[PDB]
Amino acid sequence: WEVKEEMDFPQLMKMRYLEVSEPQDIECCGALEYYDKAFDRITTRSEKPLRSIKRIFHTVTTTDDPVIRKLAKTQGNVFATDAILATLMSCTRSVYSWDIVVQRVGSKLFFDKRDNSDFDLLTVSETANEPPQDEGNSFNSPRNLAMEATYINHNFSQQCLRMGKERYNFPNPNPFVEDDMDKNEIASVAYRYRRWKLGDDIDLIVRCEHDGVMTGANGEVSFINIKTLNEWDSRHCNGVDWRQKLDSQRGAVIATELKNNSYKLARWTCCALLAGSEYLKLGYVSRYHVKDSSRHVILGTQQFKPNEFASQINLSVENAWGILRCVIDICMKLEEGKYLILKDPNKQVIRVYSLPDGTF
Amino acid sequence: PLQSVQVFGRKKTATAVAHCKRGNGLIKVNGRPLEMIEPRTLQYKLLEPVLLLGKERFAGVDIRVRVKGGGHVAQIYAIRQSISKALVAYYQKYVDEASKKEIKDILIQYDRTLLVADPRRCESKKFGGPGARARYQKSYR
Amino acid sequence: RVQPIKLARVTKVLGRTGSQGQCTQVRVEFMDDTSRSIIRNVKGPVREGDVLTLLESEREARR
Amino acid sequence: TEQMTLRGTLKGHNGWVTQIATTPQFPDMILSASRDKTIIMWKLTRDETNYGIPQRALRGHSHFVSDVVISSDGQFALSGSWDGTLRLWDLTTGTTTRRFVGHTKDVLSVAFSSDNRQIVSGSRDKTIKLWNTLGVCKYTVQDESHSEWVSCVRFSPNSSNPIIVSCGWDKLVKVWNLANCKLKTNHIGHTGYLNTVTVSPDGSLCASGGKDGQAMLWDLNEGKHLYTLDGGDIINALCFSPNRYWLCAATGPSIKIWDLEGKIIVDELKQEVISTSSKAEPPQCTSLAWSADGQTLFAGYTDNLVRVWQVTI
Amino acid sequence: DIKLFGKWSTDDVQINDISLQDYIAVKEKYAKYLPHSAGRYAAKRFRKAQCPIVERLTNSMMMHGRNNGKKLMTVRIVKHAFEIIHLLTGENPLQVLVNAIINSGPREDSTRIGRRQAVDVSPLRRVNQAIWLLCTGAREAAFRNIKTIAECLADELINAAKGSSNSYAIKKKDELERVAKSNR
Amino acid sequence: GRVRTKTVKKAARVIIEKYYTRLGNDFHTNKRVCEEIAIIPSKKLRNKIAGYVTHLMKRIQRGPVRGISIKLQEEERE
RNA sequence: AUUGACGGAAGGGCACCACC
Ligand SMILES: [Mg+2]
Ligand SMILES: [Mg+2]
Ligand SMILES: [Mg+2]
Repeated sequence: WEVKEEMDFPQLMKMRYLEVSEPQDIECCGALEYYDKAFDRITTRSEKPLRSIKRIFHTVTTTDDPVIRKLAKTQGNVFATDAILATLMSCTRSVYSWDIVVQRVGSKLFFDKRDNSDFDLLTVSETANEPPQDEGNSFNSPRNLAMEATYINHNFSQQCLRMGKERYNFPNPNPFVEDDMDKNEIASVAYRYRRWKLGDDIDLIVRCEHDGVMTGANGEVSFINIKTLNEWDSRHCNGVDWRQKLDSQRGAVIATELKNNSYKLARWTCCALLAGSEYLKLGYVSRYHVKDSSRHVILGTQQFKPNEFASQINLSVENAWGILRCVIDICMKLEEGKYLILKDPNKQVIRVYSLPDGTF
Repeated sequence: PLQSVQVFGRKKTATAVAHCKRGNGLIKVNGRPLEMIEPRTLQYKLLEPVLLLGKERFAGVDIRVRVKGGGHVAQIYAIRQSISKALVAYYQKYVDEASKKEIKDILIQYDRTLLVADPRRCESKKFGGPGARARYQKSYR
Repeated sequence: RVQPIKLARVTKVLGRTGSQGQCTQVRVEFMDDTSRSIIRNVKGPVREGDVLTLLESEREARR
Repeated sequence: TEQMTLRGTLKGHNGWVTQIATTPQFPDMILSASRDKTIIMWKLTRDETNYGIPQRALRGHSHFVSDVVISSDGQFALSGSWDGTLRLWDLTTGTTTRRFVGHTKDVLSVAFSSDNRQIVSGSRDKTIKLWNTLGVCKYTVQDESHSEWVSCVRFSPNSSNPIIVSCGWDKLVKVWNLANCKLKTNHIGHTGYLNTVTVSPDGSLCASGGKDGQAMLWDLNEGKHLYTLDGGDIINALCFSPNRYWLCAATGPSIKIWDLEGKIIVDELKQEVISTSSKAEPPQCTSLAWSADGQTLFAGYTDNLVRVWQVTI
Repeated sequence: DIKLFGKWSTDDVQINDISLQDYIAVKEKYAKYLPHSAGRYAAKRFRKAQCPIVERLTNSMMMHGRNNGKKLMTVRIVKHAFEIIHLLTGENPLQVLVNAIINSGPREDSTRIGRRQAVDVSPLRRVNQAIWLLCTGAREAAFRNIKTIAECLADELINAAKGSSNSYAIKKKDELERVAKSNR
Repeated sequence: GRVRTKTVKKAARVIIEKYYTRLGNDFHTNKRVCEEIAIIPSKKLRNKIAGYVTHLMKRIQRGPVRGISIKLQEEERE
């Protein structure tokens, strides 16, 4: 194992390259499904429980994914699937470590998923004042709270929209993304291929996410994303009650979640922005009562524009794209050997490691 | 054939009594249509029950309101409240209670005053000033 | 010429102050530095959870 | 193996559930009387989303409804209230037919005869008065009546010695002979006020309970006292079971089911743990009702709910 | 789909300032057909933050004592000002109103302790101050002049929402922050 | 103000000491008992006395309150 | 030495006939 590139969050704070044209499209694929306004309008004092739905996992690297593999080698040299540039676009916000694999084989610069002491699962309360103890195998332990959080954004995603109704079919099918056998539990989740200019052959073939579509008040296609939070043990991290405040002081709840979860919200915001979706839907999920997991209730959903909300997470897309360009610059000197980008967990500085003999 | 309810609605001194019977989607206040009541600035206040509940919920009834007392704005708030309460009471008494619950939740969620009366009334003037709380100007020197 | 503005969430309201009782004292937590809970004086009605725009940070209150 | 389970709740009330009633004619409809001054006639749509749905409300009285009972044919209900009146509802229309207006003070309980020819009530003015299905107060007992309130008055569905069993807040169970409306047997056992009295379906036994937390079984043929069982808290309601030889009771927040052959508690139905902070008492079960098949137990409660306990095998 | 005055949508507004998110009530539950309701918002504290922002703008226009109680007039001048805004700019008037509130609110004041030490400003109080400044700017621009109150209100909060210094509210906000910075 | 005066508190205390066996933690049954056993000249005073009686019976369960002497002392065998 | 009143004394509380 070799050490190649190391940079702190301070350098990323002052890195910028505002060269992002209006994005084009390459191909859009994946059947969509409508939503229910009654499930949206569920509010505090009018509860509704959270059941379990079956999520067909569709996380795959670009190379193995057949739709990308029949388009990556044809044109373009810089490639990055969805929710993967957020790692490089949330460096100054993150405090933990993530792992990703950028392979500079020839002129190709395609990102891929890799695991080295960290996973892709949701991270909760990572950068908060007075962080949670996370000791042993407690209810608030990191892997188990993360597993609970991933449970929620897998189930409620498939519990807010009218899944049982006839799914609208886009013209192109999603090849090999849960298409080998029609399990009939294939969700509304569609994927777009879009290309935009950022620099030296950085026409980025990029996958997108659409967690559903919502019919307009006048009636037309309007894509949406469905992602949700989770409440637990309000005394910790200087929390606030959602069952008493969501109806009339929801702004404070958003404020304290932004204060508590910053890396996570930026991670979501990146995805919701690059997908070009119309509405971002944030569901509010809380435990039945304190100190009791495996039971949750959906306390409401809020609609905000993915761009306006990007302005309200004090995130600049300019410096984000610039730190992306600068990490590609730091990954331009490297060679055919791939690079596992493992940051330093205890002291947050970005790092990467060239893989010996193609280490995976 | 006796399917009819008379329900009222009050805003300050105004009192509108809506009579709701079986029929074919007609709403008339003091013999005039609902879109011809005089303060046409506040027309959407009168149209708010029909615009929240739709037309099919009203397309099986005949509503006829008779309003008396109060001023113009108080009269149309009474009309609003009486139409909503009349439809809710007709639904409760004559079709089912689930439907009553659904429409009462829609109306109450939008605005409580469509089914609960505003209990405010004018206060009594006192002998120190021009009104209830105000007092005449006091002079020194 | 001066440092940029900051945002701060009110954590708890300590009680009012000022000669006529106009201002109220709160302790705010910054939304970026995630530390340094400082006491600030705020004019107008404030309750817990409110977000404040600090035109000038790093200045502590009367207390 | 014959314990019960919680099969679902019946939301839709805005007060305590003071009484629940069923009928053998319509196994898909129960009546629940409450403190939101309305009675609800339910429709049992036994599905996943909701066990029951409020079909039709009855909104006569001006105070809490304190009892309710369905006739034999399952067409006319009879309710008593704290405003001092009785109402004989017609279920199909949902409106009342007769309004009994004799009682001065709050009417704690109402009962029907087996053949629904004459009705009886009991109230806080320490009188037990009979009526008929037309609306006139026939005979109001006053001699050797209860010295305090009357809280539960019931008939006895049995041909031989048609009697009226009653109990009140003077810690006495009185057995009235209906043919002459005269007192026949006076039971003196209880040491606290009596909230309920019940008669066995087979017309041999009677039960009584209240503040003292104990339930006493009295023979109705010879006025003896068989034995006495002990519940944890205040017995708010008792209810025998038609099919099985069981006596159920609502002791505080739990429901105890005493067998009547081995005299052991077969089950103690407890609600689930909510409000985990130990700062408030749980809601207390207030009423009990058995379906005619005897496979379902409806339990009124204090959090405006009606829970449905289903027996298993 | 509740549209203000029947024609202005309300789900595509954007409160770009996190501090004022829960005081400028314009969407999802606060949508209404009219800026008129029997309020009861001055009953308890903070309850007037649950009032639609157009009804607050309407309420704060019944001023100077010859226009007290005349709410139907202020409702129609708000309606006409919104139509003028949609003609001039080319965007939803509710968005322009919300941006005028955000830009026109002072965020650092100076209170009298004595000399006037600087103080921070509550979000509800800066919403109050923004509304009052826009209303009085419109009011004093339409007084003794051939322009009408609808055009003056429109041009006032258009110049506010764009941020220029030709509005009155931006001048007052700048003056308040200027004193509260020179007198920390 | 919601601060009960001496008449309400003293009446409530005597009602409890003499009729503890007939009061639960239920405001309405307490109200009916206090209107049977006392001669209260109004309906607001009846309601205030029954409310304080309910609030005190919700304290009798959690230990002997200073001021009330009842038969509950006997069952404290310890 | 005590009770009242007063102090261009020293601490607390209250009031849109006081202020903010
Ligand atoms: Mg006047
Ligand atoms: Mg003019
Ligand atoms: Mg003043």
